[PDB]
Amino acid sequence: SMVTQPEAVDRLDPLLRAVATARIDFTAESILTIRESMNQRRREAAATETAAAGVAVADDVVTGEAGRPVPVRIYRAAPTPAPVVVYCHAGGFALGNLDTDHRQCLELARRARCAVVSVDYRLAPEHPYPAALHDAIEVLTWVVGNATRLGFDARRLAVAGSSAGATLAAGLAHGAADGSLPPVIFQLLHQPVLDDRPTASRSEFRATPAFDGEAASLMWRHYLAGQTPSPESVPGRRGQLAGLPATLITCGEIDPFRDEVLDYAQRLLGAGVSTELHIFPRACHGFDSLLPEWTTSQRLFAMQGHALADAFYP
Repeated sequence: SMVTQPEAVDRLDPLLRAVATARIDFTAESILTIRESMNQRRREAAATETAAAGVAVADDVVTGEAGRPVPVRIYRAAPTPAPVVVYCHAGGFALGNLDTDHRQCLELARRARCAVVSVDYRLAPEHPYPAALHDAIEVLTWVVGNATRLGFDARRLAVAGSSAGATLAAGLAHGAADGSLPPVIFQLLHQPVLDDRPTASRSEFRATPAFDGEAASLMWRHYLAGQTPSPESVPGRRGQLAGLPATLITCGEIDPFRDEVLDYAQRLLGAGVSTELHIFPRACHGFDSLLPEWTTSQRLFAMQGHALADAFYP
């Protein structure tokens, strides 16, 4: 009841305030209930979105050695061979599927003139770290290994994500930098989850609408499942950032993840990584999902499109 009532709503744009009316509950029991309602709503909305965008969409599977595939959704908005982004959706490692960030994927493909391969990674708490990261790696390897047949330019591979999906994208970026994975020329990290260690903004925004600091604590617990955090599970704990791909990193200011975003951006810059950073005013976590037509959400999409397009078409 009162626990669900959100804090800091006065600090949000009135248009966003009208829809950001509830805190999330990120307990395991609540996660099950959210999956059902969120997935039903997003399935319904995704078809309308595809009809409007004019971006070709195809669902496929990357089937693994052990006999179950990782599903993918492939978005194509450029002729073969197209530069390609491997994308991981939001959802705090516990929620979502190919419909969750469908709008974001459509916007990236169209505006950056590229292909996007969105990863339907396995979810916590049932499949904690490193399951989703393994799935993302599997998809990235498949994208590159099959680039000719799929119509991709493997020399122009970017990684991208939102929130917990950006955590996974940052893992792919690290694998490319350390030579464990094929080269990656750009990473796009929208409102990324980066650090299990508490920050001032996590405490300040303990109870903001949509996502908050209390949920962030539960999120890390479900994902780690008792494993000790390390730079491999927690990108913000990586000491040396030199050699990571050029980065676009973005976040709303009324967001528990804001400070870890700022810390990470300063460290990327300090390490000599070319970094574009934006903090969007009067916006909470998930602003572009809550109100995708809002001028601020549109400015985010346009910014992302230009960042990728400049990387892909210098």
